[PDB]
Amino acid sequence: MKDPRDVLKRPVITERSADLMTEKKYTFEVDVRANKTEVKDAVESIFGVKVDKVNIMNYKGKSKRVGRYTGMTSRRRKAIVKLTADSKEIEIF
Amino acid sequence: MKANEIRDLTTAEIEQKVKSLKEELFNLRFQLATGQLENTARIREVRKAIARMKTVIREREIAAN
Amino acid sequence: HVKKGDKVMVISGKDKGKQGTILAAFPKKDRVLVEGVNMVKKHSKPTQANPQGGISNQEAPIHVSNVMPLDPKTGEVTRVGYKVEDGKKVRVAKKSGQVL
RNA sequence: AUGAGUAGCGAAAGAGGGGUGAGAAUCCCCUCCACCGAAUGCCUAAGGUUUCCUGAGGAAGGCUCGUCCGCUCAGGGUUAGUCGGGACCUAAGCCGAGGCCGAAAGGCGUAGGCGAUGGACAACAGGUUGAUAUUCCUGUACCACCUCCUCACCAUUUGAGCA
RNA sequence: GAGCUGUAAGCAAGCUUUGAUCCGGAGAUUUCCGAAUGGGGAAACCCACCACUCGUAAUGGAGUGGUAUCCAUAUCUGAAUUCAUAGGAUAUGAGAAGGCAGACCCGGGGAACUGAAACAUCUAAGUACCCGGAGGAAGAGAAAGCAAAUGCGAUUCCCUGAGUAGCGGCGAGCGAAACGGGAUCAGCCCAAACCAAGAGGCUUGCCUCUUGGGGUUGUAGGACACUCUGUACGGAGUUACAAAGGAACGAGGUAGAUGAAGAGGUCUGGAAAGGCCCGCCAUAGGAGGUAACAGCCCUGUAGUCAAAACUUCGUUCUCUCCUGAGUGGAUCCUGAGUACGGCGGAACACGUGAAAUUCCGUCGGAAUCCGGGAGGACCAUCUCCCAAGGCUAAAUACUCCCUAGUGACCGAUAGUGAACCAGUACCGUGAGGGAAAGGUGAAAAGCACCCCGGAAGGGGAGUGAAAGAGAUCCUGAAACCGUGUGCC
Repeated sequence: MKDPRDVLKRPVITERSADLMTEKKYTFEVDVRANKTEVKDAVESIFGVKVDKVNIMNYKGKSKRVGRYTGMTSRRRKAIVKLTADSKEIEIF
Repeated sequence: MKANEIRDLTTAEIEQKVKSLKEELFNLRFQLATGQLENTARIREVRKAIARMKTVIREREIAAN
Repeated sequence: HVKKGDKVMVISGKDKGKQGTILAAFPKKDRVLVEGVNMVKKHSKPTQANPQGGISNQEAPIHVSNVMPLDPKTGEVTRVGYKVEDGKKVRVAKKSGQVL
């Protein structure tokens, strides 16, 4: 239980994400109940690279007004990993 | 495919079977997030297959006691 | 009481007398789409195609109770009845001894 | 509906030249002029909750106008071993195993806990984006724990450690 | 048995006759909170210990199980003290405390406004409300009864008795019971008390221990004691009367199948189910749709049939369970809290009184069948009946639900507060209060194109039976606001 592919959900592709990716940093969306250590091990196992540091952050939901109804979107958790200088680059397509 | 599921032995029905489906789902979701997937029923059919495998394994385990 | 790909005959409406084949079925609303019947002149939306397009001539659905099939033998309007169970329940004609 | 195109439009200095636009007293740029300065400056509580950044908009809201906005529609944005709180401590008060009272419901209270507005406790200078920075980047540091494999002196009541 | 991927109408990407989507029976998975139970807490969150397991050397890293308090059952361990308190570890208890249907029923507390033309006694009323227990119903039960002869025979509910007898500042008012007619049926039964055997405690002795046995016990005659009886054949059918279980048939519930007969001709209409002229079906003219009003157009109706799997009753078989009668001389008669004395209550329809009857506190307090209680104070005769131990179906009450129906009930200011994303929006610190809002057309066939305009909005052209039908789009009144004009 706690397979590593359950921690990572999907990559993040913006201008900021590519700017960071220029410097061997990669941005992911992870499960809302996973701490930095499982993120580190999961990245190590899935891709086979060397990890140096991990930084994590929490996001709240947003209010939307489609039609005459109102609601809220779901929370998010974002992680930024930094590979070492010798490690290969992860082929994020 | 349920009969073919039963035919496999227990370790084969989890090892190298519920693992390949997991990794395939991972790659599929990555491709969709990037923006190039085309066919999109693959996600649903893969998830249904995984549920099938888990249910047959659990049925075996329950019947074992 | 009738399905896709059958020869029917319209018995009521502005198109009574005409006959054709079924092209689609809508079991949810009891509407059917007979070929060559109930033509409409749809004013197509602004362009949204290679030409502009604003005049078409397509078909419109008809309530299912306004059509009913043709007897294979005599060849006219005939009520329908099931249960021959020739290995499987199969529709039969009433004003004949025939099938479908 | 009448009162009636009447009362009001909520303390304060602007003028010109460009611009953009279907449209400008009211929006952008420039130059002069004016007001606060133990604040109308900066940083940051409680409380608020996306109001923050970029591109479009001209139905409703702005006591007028509007090409503009804390308004409407789409995308983005918040990085900590050292900062504040928890894997530390207790005050007033509160809860309370057994226990003592009381037609019932309940009231009080010992051992034991919870509870900051207080006590303990390791990091500083500079740079950078349209939106974060003792957190990101570059330099020099400190603190607790382990020996994965180590290294040098130095091993059993011939006592190291021990509150 | 042919299409399908919910509202939801775009849009891609897919699946199914190798039978999808869909309907019913049985299974599996089931994040976090909540009685919430490892500890804490501002419900939706933090922090642990012990066993294994993953990963490096550890940490915090990660996964799967266990760990609340109280009550019963065994154990070993026993302070002050040579014993009992207290302490551990067991399997617990599929704990049950927790919830609800704003209904029905048992018990404990228990108002006031109001009426009496004012007001204490009375009434409101053992009502409202609070607390504790339940069950599918609860409660009540087999005479120490009614009553007055000819006597009847456990309880409960309806009709009548009857607004009668009775209580009452004799006011206002409150208000029975028995007899008679019905609904269901049960003479329903069980208890060690006198006795016996045995045991095994046990100073001789005892006194519990288990068995028999005994009470369908009152006309006071049963029982203990004393003469017969057949023990298989009857009762549970497990609903009181002991209690566990199986095996076959039948009828239902949860999904379905089949099911007669007009395109009749003709007229008007955008469209016939309508008009006129003709036919058929019926154990089927109950309903709802379809471009207008349908027994013969569609889904259906009357009749017949249906179940792998769970369930509800009924019958039978298996299967368990051992008795009832005649006779008199000591002993049990199961039941010591009865009944008093105040004193309060306390219920009785009855307000302490002429008053019987029932209960609760407090002082004293029985006899034994040649006895005891009652017949509305007592008082002698007569007549009925045996308290101080238990169990018991049916006939009655009430709907949170589910299934099928029906109304000289409503028709959008009505009917539920709510026909519409309603206990919502709003208001309040909180308990709490609480709205407004239905209709295009048969079918979107929802206005290509041209012109004015920044757009909004128009004028043409088209669809349609209708465009004065064009998005709060059926009909559309009045108040209110305007344009033109005949007479002043």
